[PDB]
Amino acid sequence: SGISEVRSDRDKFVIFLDVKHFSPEDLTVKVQEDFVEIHGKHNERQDDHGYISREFHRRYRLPSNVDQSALSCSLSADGMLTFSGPKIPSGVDAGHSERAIPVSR
Amino acid sequence: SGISEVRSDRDKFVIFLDVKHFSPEDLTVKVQEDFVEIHGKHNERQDDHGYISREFHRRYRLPSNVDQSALSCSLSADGMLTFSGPKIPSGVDAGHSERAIPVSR
Ligand SMILES: [Zn+2]
Ligand SMILES: [Zn+2]
Repeated sequence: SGISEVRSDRDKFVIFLDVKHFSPEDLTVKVQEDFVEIHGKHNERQDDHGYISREFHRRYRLPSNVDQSALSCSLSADGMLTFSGPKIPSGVDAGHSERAIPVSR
Repeated sequence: SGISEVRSDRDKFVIFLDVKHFSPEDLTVKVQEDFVEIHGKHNERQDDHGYISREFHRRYRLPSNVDQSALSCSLSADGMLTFSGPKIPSGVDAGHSERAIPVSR
């Protein structure tokens, strides 16, 4: 869905960002103040002592019910960055059919 | 597969233990020295000032490649206890097609 697609549904929050002109090592992702801050900078030599630098920053609001301890981010072979996090479950019927048993370590 | 079924495959380790005569609060699960230690004790009044206590302990070896930080345990409506943990992935082709990007917090 173009350069940037942000989907937020009952179970998860996902950002898809096209960064095809970048290398994986050029990207940083940082979460602060309920924002996702994504940066990239990529430099290339061009003919006759030229060069090009491409750079971006994208700030996205993180939904308040995303679990910030379960965030993940990956870059696909074709240069799509996916950032995602699960939403914290509704407590309705928590433990109704199956019940969690604590595992002590 | 009877009282106790232990399955260990490429991706996970799972114990299924029938504890139908127990209540959820009667069970404890503790991991120590690469063992899972499961205990239950359940007491019931019976007629004419009688009572019955049922108790068990089951120790299971945890495979060395299970991720002990990702263990889970649940009790089903019909009284089956499931303990499971994922195995740590093989590193072969880690990041080959899609690459993890660190999320700094
Ligand atoms: Zn390049
Ligand atoms: Zn009972």
